[PDB]
Amino acid sequence: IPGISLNEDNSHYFYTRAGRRLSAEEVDSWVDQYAGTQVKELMLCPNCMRTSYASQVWDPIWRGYDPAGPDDQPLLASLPPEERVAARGWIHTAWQLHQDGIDIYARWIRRCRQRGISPWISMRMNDVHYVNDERCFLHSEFWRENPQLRRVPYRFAEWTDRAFDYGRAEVREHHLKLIRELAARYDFDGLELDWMRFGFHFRPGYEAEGAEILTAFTAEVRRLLDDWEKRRGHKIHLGARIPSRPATALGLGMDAVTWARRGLVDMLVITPFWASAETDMPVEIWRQLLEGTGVTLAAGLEVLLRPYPDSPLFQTNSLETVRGAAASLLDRGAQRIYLFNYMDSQTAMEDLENYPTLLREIGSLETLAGKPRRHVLTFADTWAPGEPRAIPLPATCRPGEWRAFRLHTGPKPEPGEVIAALGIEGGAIGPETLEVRVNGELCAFLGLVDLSKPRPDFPVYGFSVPLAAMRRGYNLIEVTARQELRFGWAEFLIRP
Amino acid sequence: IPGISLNEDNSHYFYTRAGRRLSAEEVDSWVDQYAGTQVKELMLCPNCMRTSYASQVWDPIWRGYDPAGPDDQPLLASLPPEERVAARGWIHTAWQLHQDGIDIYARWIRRCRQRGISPWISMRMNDVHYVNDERCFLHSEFWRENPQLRRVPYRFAEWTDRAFDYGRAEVREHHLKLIRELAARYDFDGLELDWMRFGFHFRPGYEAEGAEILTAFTAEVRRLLDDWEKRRGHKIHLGARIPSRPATALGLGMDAVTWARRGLVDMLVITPFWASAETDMPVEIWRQLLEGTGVTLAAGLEVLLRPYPDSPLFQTNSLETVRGAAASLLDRGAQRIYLFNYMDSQTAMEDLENYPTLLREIGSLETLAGKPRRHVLTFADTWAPGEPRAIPLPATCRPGEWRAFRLHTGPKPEPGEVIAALGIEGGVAIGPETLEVRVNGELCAFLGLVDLSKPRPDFPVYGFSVPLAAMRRGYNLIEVTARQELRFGWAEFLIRP
Ligand SMILES: O=C(O)[C@]1(O)C[C@H](O)[C@@H](O)[C@H]([C@H](O)[C@H](O)CO)O1
Ligand SMILES: O=C(O)[C@]1(O)C[C@H](O)[C@@H](O)[C@H]([C@H](O)[C@H](O)CO)O1
Repeated sequence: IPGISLNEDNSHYFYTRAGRRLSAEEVDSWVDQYAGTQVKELMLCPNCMRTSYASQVWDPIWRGYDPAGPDDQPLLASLPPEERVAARGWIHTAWQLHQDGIDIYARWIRRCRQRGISPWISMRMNDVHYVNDERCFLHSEFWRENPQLRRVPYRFAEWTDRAFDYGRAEVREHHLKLIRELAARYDFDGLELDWMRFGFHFRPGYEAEGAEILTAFTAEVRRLLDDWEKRRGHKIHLGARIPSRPATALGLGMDAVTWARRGLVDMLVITPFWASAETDMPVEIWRQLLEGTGVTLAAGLEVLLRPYPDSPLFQTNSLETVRGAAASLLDRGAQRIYLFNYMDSQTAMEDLENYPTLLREIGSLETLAGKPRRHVLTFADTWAPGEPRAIPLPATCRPGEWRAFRLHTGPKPEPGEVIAALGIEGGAIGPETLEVRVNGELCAFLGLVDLSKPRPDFPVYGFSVPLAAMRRGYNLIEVTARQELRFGWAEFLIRP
Repeated sequence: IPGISLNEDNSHYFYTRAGRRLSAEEVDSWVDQYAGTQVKELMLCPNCMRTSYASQVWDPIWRGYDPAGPDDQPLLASLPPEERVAARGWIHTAWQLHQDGIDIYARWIRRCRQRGISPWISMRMNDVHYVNDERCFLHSEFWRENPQLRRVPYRFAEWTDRAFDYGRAEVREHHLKLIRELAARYDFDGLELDWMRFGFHFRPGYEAEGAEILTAFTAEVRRLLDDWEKRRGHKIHLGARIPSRPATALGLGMDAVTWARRGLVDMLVITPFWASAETDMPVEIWRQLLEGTGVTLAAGLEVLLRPYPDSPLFQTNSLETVRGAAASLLDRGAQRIYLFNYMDSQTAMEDLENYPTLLREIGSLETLAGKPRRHVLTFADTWAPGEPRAIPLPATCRPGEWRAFRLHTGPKPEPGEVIAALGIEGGVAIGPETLEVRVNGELCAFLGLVDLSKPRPDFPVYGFSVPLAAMRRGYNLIEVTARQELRFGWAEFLIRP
C-alpha cells in the first residue's frame, strides 16, 4: 500500500518505437503494461532542453528538422553518422506523431485515467546531455545563444558547468514558460519539478541565495497550479526530486523542508543522479524533518548498480537487488518506491523478463516477504560544491586491521539462508585469510559465490550468517584480514 | 546573547592545585575567574569510571589509596614512576578536600549562584581512558570484575571496545545509581548526560535497539529530576552531548530529536569527541529537526585544531580560530557556544594569556564583529560503525584538475583583508601561477607566503587575496586548479576587519 511511482524519460518511447507508424491504439497500449501493478503514478517526462511534444513556448526536439532530408542535414551535422540514425529516430517519431494529430502526453494521461493510474508530468529543470557539443540537436536555441546564462563561465570540466544558472531571472522565466504551458495543455494529477536533471542550478558559492530562489520559484508554481485547480475542479499535486541526504540537498539550494512546512509540495523523491542506485539513504531523518507536513516521501532508485564511482563495471539492478533496495527503504518508512530509468526496453533492468513481477512486488513488504533479495553496498554520486564525500568502497584492510561495512537489510529475514558476500580485487584468499563477523557473531566460510548479474569481475567469497545474528535494519559486517586485501564489493544475500 | 557553556573536567582542578592546601575560600575562587564573562553555565564534571567527590554508591578516585604510603603502592603500581606523581596529585587532592570536609562540587554550585552563573553537573557516561591497563587507578571495581559487560568482547583494537554495553540492565543500573546520588547530593540548575565520553555505548550492529534504550534511560532521568524540581523548588534542566551530524548521532543510538520532541531534554550539545574541533557542523539541519521543541542547541568546540586524522600536529585553538568557529556557528543559529577542554591551565588554549578575552567575546556576534578571526578546514572525528567517512584533507590536485573546499565564515566580512590561505605538503615551493584560486568563482590575487600564528602547519602556507564583494554570508567556496601535482594539508579564511 506504499506502491510505485515510475518515470518514463523524454526520449525512450520515440527511440524504441522509431520506424513504426504508431496508431492511437499502439500509443495507448504503452500505459497498459503498468495497469493492475503496484504502480500508482506514471511520471511522464516531456522535455530535456527541447520538448518531445509540439510546444508553442519552447523548441520541440524537431526544431530545424527536414523530415524528407538526408541524415547529414544541419540539425544532425554535429553527430557522427551512427548517432545521426539514433537521434533521428527520436526526432522523427516525435514529429510524425504530431503530424498525425496525436498528442502522446494527452493520450497517455487519458489512458492512465481509464486504467486507474494517476498521470503525472515530471519536467527536467536543467538537462545538459552533450553540452560539450554546442551545435547538438537536443539543446534549446535559448541555451545555444546565451552562454552568459551558464553557471560556471571560468571552466568546462563537467556537463553541469554549462547548466543554466537559476540565479538569472531570464533562466527562471524560461522554465516557468514551459510550466505555464504544461498546466494549460495537460490535465495531470501532479507536476514533478525534476531538480535532479541534473541537480546543479547555481554559480558555485551562491547556493544559499540559491535556496531562497528555488523556494520563491516553487511557491509561484504552487500558486499557478492552485488557479488551475479551480479551472479543472480537482486537486493538483506538486512534487520535486532532490538529493538523497538533507545536507547535500540544502547545499545545492534545495530546502525541501521549507517547501514541505509551507505546503508548497506534497511529494518529494530523494534520489541519486545516475551513477548508481543508492541502497542506503537516510529515510528516517527525512521522516523526522517532514513530520506533520503530510508530504509523500518517495525513495528514488536508479537503474545502474555500481560499487564505487571509478568502477569500470556498468550493469543494472536485477529483480533480486531491486527487491533488496525496496525491502530496506519501505522498512525505513519510504511512502513510495520511485523508479527512474526502469523503462520497458533499452534503458531498463537487464533481467527484462522479470519486469512484470518487479512492478507487482516492490511496492509492498507483504509482496517482497519470503522472496530472495540481495542488499549491495554502493555510494552517493551527488555532493554539494566542496562538500566532503563519504565513499565506502574500495576499502583496503592491512594485516591485523579491522574494517566494517553497514548494509540496511530492512525486515528481519524469514527462516532460510543468509550470506555475507565480499568481493576481493587484484588477483587470492583462503578460508582464514578473512575473519568475518555480523553483529559480532563469527560467520562460517562457504567458498566462492556464483553471483548472477549485477556482479563484479573479481572473486566474491561467501560467509554464512547465523540467522539469529540478523537484525531489523542495518546489519554490520566486521572483517579482519591476515593479508593486505582490497574489497570492491559487499552484499547480503537473503533466501527465504 | 547566545553566550557560553564551559565544561570543567573531573581531574583538571585536582592535578593543577596538587600540593596546595586548599581552603574553602581558594576552592570558591576557581569560579570567580568566569564571573562577568559571557559564560552562562559552568558544566562541572564529577566523574570518570570513578568519582572525584566522596560518593557512597560509586568508587571515589582514591578507593585503595594509602595517603601516608609511597608512590609505588598497589593503586599506582601499574603506572611508570613519573605518571604516578601526576595521578597521585589528582587522587591525593580529591581525597584531602573530603578529609577537610570540603565537597568541592557543593562549594562550586553555591559560588556559581553568588556569581550569576548557572551551575550544572556533567556526567561522563562511559569514560574509557587507559582501559589498556586493567590495573589502572581510574577504573571502577565494577568495570574491572565484569569484562562480560563490555561492548566488544571479540577484540581490543580501541579503548571504546572495552566501554560498558548500555544494552545490559546491569550497566544502566550502575550509571543510574550515580545520577540518583548526584540529584540527591547536589542542588544543580541542570544535569548534562555527556554521551560523548566516549560516544560508544552498544555492541556493534545493536545501535537501533540502542536508540530505544537511551530514550527510555533519558526518560527515567527526566522523571527523577521532575521529583527533585518539587523538592528543590526550582526548574532542573536535562541536557546531552551527542555527535555533530544527526545520521552519526542516530547510528550510535542517540535519537535526540525524539528526546526533544517528547520533552525529555531542553539542551543538546553537538560536538566532536576530541581529535579536533569541527569548524563546520550542520546547525541549520539540527535547528529544522528541533523546530518548536524550545531545546537550546549548543555547538561543541574541542581545544585541539587539526587538519586531518593522521596529522602529527597537536596544537590547540587560538583566540583567532575560536573567534572564527564561534562567528560561524552563531551565524548558522547555535544558541550557545559550548567549550570542552578549555580550562584555566594544563588542558587549555596554548595562547592562555587570551583566555579572559575569549570568555568575553565568543558568546555574541556583537563582541566578535570588527575582530580578526580565522576559519580553518578540519574534519569530523566520530562516525557510526560502518558509516562511510567524509574527510576533506589532505587533497591531491593533478595538473589541470579542479579541487573545491567550502569553509563557513559566518557573517559577511566588514571592510578589511580576506585571505584564502592554502598549505601545500611535500617540501614543494609553488610559483604565483602554480595555483589558480577562486572564491565563489572570483579570481584571487597571489599574496605570498602567510606568517601564521599557532595553530599552524609545518609546511608552507600561501595567501590569496579575495575580492571583498565576493565574500558571502555563510559558506564560501575556494576553487583551485594546479599547473603541477600538489597535495593540500591546510585551508583557511583569515578575516582582518
Ligand atoms: O537522464 C537519463 O538518465 C536518461 O534518462 C538515460 C537514458 O538511458 C537516455 O536514453 C536518456 C536520454 O539521454 C535523454 O532523455 C535525452 O534528453 O537520458
Ligand atoms: O577526556 C578528555 O578529553 C580530557 O578531559 C582531556 C584532559 O586533557 C585530560 O586531563 C582528561 C583526563 O584524561 C580525564 O579527566 C581522566 O578521567 O581527559
